[PDB]
Amino acid sequence: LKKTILCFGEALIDMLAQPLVKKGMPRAFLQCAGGAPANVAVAVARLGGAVQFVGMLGSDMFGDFLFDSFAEAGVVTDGIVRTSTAKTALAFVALHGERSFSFYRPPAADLLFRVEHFQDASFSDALIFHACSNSMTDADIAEVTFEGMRRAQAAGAIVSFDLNFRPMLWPNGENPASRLWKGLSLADVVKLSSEELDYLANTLAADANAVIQQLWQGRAQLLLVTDAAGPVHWYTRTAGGEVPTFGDAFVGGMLYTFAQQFDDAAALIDFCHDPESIVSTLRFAAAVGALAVAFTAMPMLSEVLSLIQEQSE
Amino acid sequence: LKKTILCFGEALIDMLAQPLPRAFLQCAGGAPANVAVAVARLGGAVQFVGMLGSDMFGDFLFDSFAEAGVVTDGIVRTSTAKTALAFVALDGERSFSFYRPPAADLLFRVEHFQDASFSDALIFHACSNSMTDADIAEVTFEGMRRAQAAGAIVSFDLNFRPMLWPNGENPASRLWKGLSLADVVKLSSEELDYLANTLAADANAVIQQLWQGRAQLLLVTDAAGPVHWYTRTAGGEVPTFRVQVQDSNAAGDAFVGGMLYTFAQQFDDAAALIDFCHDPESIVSTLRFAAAVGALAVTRQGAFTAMPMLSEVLSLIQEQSE
Ligand SMILES: Nc1ncnc2c1ncn2[C@@H]1O[C@H](COP(=O)(O)OP(=O)(O)OP(=O)(O)O)[C@@H](O)[C@H]1O
Ligand SMILES: [K+]
Repeated sequence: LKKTILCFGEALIDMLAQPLVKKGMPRAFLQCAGGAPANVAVAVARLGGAVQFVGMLGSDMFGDFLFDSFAEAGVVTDGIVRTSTAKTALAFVALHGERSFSFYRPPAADLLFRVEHFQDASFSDALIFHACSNSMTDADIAEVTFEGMRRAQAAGAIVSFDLNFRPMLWPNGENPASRLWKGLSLADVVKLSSEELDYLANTLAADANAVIQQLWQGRAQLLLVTDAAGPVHWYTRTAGGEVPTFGDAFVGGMLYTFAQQFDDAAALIDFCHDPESIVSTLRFAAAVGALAVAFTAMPMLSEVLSLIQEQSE
Repeated sequence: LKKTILCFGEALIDMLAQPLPRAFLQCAGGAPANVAVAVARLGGAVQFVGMLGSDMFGDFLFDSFAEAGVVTDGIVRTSTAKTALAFVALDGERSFSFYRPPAADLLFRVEHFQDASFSDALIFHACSNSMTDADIAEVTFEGMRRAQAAGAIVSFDLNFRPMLWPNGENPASRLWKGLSLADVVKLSSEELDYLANTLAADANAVIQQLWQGRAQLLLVTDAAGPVHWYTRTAGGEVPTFRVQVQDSNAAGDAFVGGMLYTFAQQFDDAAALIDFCHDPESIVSTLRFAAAVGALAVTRQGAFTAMPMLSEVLSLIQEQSE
């Protein structure tokens, strides 16, 4: 319960296949820092927010790369633990028509983070605890995530859950629904894509409304549903609407702004009862989010400034 | 026709880290896989037997074998595990990071062997990397015993890579068992010492132990230094060729490739190996060719891609002869 954003989960290497300079030459793969909560933590640090990444990294070359990446971005690293038991996970993405994937996970270093690896100081100082479903791919890591979410709540931190459901990372022939819903019931703020909304609806053999109502049965106070290129839809236990604008980028902007606006977890409640604030804050989160990506700040800079001017006038 | 060379074991991807978003270059690899490609490049009948993942890397290895002329009928696939990856970088020593134990090649089982492979096989070649766990090790031993009974010469290149073995476990036992089952053994100077150490003795003790098994020929290597050969009746050393190293990767496998290739071309059957081991003139002639293949490989980058054709090997021998 303070001002720090605690991002928990997996950090891994994205290996991007490069187009063949073709013939005789071995094809190349480019190394890039990846992991859902991992990139959000980096985005927040870049925006200037106070953030810590909590998770396990392998003691290998890649683990070192990820650790350094966090340090350079300004992400606090003392919550990070290491292991030689498993290698840092790898996410290979290549191209006959589109994207092809190959994940070296499980096993993986990030899957081995255990409850004893959490430090009480991280929770006491966290204003927000953020997680994704990738740290729920096996029974052990899932429970670890759930306990982290409960500890966060108990400590007075706002619990944020960005589903980021990636089926390919889940065990063959198993149903993720159960863990996804448990995770959803422990979050104060939930972020979903329109596709995940329909997926959840199906798991219920009902509609989007049934999902939203199910959500309100747990801890959830705010639901954000992003789209293809459409507006962001927000929902609370008392209302709903859409955010006019001019995925992950958004999440970073959102956590950064929430940390800047809320003094505590109670502030979220007042926020949810104020559609005007909701709209203004999310529109801003979306805008400032682009900055986590010399450069042009236009037309956004002018758009944001003119709005504030009109509102003050 | 019983002239096929059967290379059994692992086929994996070597990911070569490039100097400074860091780039990694995809290269076909694996000890027995390298040998197979070397043999195929020379024009010999060869088949790679092992399991490849049902992933992008497995497809790359399958196609690379096919393009090189390696028969693929003995390859089996699995989606249970990914194709092994061997990351090679620096830190200024050549560092290593493997994505194995968990890997496709380790899941090959006795049931995957095909009688037709052993029926046409004149030679069965294997390495210690397919001995990194109890299950795969048993499969390798069985392949070796099956080959011998089917009338194929059993070739074993130790190719000991400690990093791939489980922590705390002593690989000595398995290594010695594989060694006792081979007709032809290839070791590095270092491996000879390692083996000498496991016996608390010297190189001679190791050699005498080998003669207690099936071994009829032992080759001990080292870089540009002459390779030494030993049979139960004599020993000698063959000078190498003088070349400019560009990439020593897969040098030893190329050497093995040239040697096995020559065995298959010259031997009518497995029994011919005995007469061969009793004829130093032939041994020196054959090892010269093998040394030539190894020399031409080290001057070319990669492994699968660094293998020479027969005309090129013979040219080097012709030129650097007189
Ligand atoms: N610098 C060199 N000059 C000439 N020939 C070489 C050189 N390096 C290797 N070779 C040839 O290749 C054979 C392969 O040998 P080396 O002793 O380096 O094998 P190794 O260390 O077992 O290989 P690997 O890296 O596959 O384990 C040599 O005996 C030799 O004939
Ligand atoms: K080479």
